[PDB]
Formats: sequence, C-alpha cells, structure tokens
Amino acid sequence: LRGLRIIAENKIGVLRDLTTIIANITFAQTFLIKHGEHEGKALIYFEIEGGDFEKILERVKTFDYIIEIEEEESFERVFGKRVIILGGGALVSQVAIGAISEADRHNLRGERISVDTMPVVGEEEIAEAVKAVSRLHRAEVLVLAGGIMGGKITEEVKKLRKSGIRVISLSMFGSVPDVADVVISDPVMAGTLAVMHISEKAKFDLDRVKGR
Amino acid sequence: LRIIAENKIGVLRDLTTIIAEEITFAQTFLIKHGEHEGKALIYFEILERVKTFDYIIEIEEEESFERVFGKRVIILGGGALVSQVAIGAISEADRHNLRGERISVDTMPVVGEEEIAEAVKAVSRLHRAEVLVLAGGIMGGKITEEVKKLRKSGIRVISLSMFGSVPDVADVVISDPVMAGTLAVMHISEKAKFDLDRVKGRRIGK
Ligand SMILES: O[C@@H]1[C@H](O)[C@H](O)CO[C@H]1O
Ligand SMILES: O[C@@H]1[C@H](O)[C@H](O)CO[C@H]1O
Ligand SMILES: [Zn+2]
Ligand SMILES: [Zn+2]
Repeated sequence: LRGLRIIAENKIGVLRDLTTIIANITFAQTFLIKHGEHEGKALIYFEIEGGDFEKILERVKTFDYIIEIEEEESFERVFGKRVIILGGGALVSQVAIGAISEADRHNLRGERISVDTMPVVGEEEIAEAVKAVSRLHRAEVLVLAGGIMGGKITEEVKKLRKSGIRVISLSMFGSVPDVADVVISDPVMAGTLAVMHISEKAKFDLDRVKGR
Repeated sequence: LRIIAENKIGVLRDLTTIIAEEITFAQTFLIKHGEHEGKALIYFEILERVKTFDYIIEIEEEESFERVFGKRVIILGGGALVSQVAIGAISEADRHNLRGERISVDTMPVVGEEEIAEAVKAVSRLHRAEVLVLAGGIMGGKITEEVKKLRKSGIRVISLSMFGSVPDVADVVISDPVMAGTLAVMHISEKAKFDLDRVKGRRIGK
C-alpha cells in the first residue's frame, strides 16, 4: 500500500485515464480544490498496494493536465482510526476530553487514533448524521452525547450494527441507550473507553465486558 | 450516488469510463467490517448503464459529507491544549450548526516535530478542511515549513501563543485556546462576518 497525491485540471475522463494506467487501489478520493493557488483544480489521491507504482508515476507525468504528483503516507498512517462524537455541545466536548487524552497516549505508541466531532441536535438531524457515520472512512466507534435521544436515532443506531460501527451512549433519556453497545454515565470515561476499544494496544473490548 | 460492489481489479476503470461517456467529488474504500466486509464502498458526487452489472451489491444516493458534516476545523498538537481548543470550537459550531451551517471539529493529539509536520501537510488533502489550529507548547522546524506550504493552499492557520517559529508563520496567534477554537469556527462560518484575512498578523492575548 502506498499513498499518491495528485492535482490536475478538472476535466472529464481525467480520472478514467488515471484509473486505467492502474491496470491494486485499496482507497481512492477526488475533489475540486476550493481555495488557494489551485482553486478549481482536482485533488486526486490513490492508495495502491502492489504493482509498479514507479511506472504509473512515470506514466501519468506524461499527461498535460497533471499539475502536481507525489507519494504520501496513508491516511491510516497519519490520521488512523476514528472516534466520532455527535450530540450537544457541552457533552460532546466532555467526551472529547477523555477521547483526546486517551488517544494522546496511544498515538505516542505507533498506532494512530483521532477524535472527530460535530455538535448536532434534533431527532432527524442526529439520525441522519448517525447514518452517515457508516460511510466515513476509518470510523470505528461513535459516541452519542446528549440528554435525550430516541425515535429515528434509535433506528439508525440499530442499523449501524450491520456495518460494524460500535456505539457508546451516555446515560441519557430516550431509547438510544438501550440499542447502544454500552451506556456510560461519565462523559470523560466514555471518551477514554471508545479509544481503548479501538486501540490494539489496550486489552479493553466492548464485547468482553457484557453481563456485568 | 452510493454503490457497494465486488472489489475487483480496476472496477473504477469501468465506472469512470461509463461516466466519461454519459464527477466533482468521488471516494472509495474497502469495507473492513460489518455485513459488506471485503466489499468496496464507492461514492460519487447512468444508473441504468451501470446497474447492468452483477457485482453491484447496492446503489443508494446519499446526502454528501458537505451536507451532513460540512466544513471542518482541524486541531493538532498536545492532548491538553488540543482539548482546550476543541471546547471552544465545539461550542461555537454548536450555535452555528443550529442554522444551515454544518461545521465539525476534527482533532488528533500528536507530538514530535516530524510527526506533527507530516500531519499538518496532510491537512491539504483533507476534504472540506478550511482551518487548522496548532495547539502545543513549542513548535518549529519542519512544522513551520509545512505550515507555510499549507497556507499556500488556502487553509488558514491559527496558532496558540507558544514557543518556536510556528507562531511567526501562522495567520493569527491567539493566547487563549478556548478563544482560538471559537474564532476558528467563526472564520469558517458563513453566518459570522469575522474573517482571519481581516486580521492577518495580529496577536490576541498575553
Ligand atoms: O468527516 C468528519 C467526520 O464526519 C466527523 O465525525 C465530523 O467531521 C467531519 O469532517
Ligand atoms: O479525517 C479525519 C481528520 O483528518 C481529523 O483531523 C483527524 O482524523 C481523521 O480521520
Ligand atoms: Zn482494545
Ligand atoms: Zn466568517
């Protein structure tokens, strides 16, 4: 697996020419640069394992719509696995304190773990965001921080189980706690546990503490 | 446009050709757990032309990360200070998200000149990132270099009042970490008039 950063002209087929020369892409992303020196150009990133990266390097350079090219470190190696926190501001921050603290110690030890958050409220809005976590790259655990959650949110929480995303809920009102993997009263501890569960370095696992 | 297909070699080579015939944003990765483990998750920002494929386990049009997660504030550095900035950023984003705006606060505790320098650099390839806040006690060397390059790509950088050369190359230096987080969010927010370009250089706090 190797990272490959690329900037090019926002043209049609540009991607197709690129996805052809690569004839193993484990990860791939592309978007239009919105600001800076290359606003309006396309940022193309591929993470390929196996093959002749060197050749494809040489082979793409030959394209007149190529601005920049360069290898990089996989997002897994720089930003790693992710803890997602959603809910009300204060509680989300409390959880973040614990998660960032725990991730700080773990990151020091080679593996990488980051804490991404977004304060959001409203049943449907929260439900929609919970659903979206399943489409997020490297997301592994979601912590729901709020005073009360249920309805659609509970449904999307049930559904997250089929994508393998773990869910930790605070001791809130509503039905969400029941469908979350575990309920934790203290928000800071909830944050530290989400990281501990993800971390290959910690022995803690959500599935090893059932039936307490 | 969402899709779940069999991770075959060069499957995007077919899809982008099918599309090149009839993409602002595009993302794809392998599901490494859950029901579709091993499969490949594909999302673009022809349903007929494509559905004519058997290796198409699914295909459901989604909102987009700019819709649900919006623009991002990235915070990097020492655990304690990153958290302090996050408290401010999360607080401000909470009020702003309450209306159309969608701003999320992404963070990662990291230390070491090169490790931090490398993370700063990677912010340029982060989708929807618009502001970076560096939180630490001392930062310089390669970090300062990557911060220079990072700003060339339109990303604004806020620095705490730390030691080292980093504060010298940042857009603004904020002494209070909580305030730094709120300002980072206010700058990104379309509902706030505050703009870091209107105060480039300036330092706020003891
Ligand atoms: O992509 C990230 C994740 O969705 C996080 O949970 C919130 O911020 C977004 O930018
Ligand atoms: O994508 C997110 C952002 O880069 C965040 O700043 C750190 O964690 C990563 O997973
Ligand atoms: Zn563990
Ligand atoms: Zn603004």
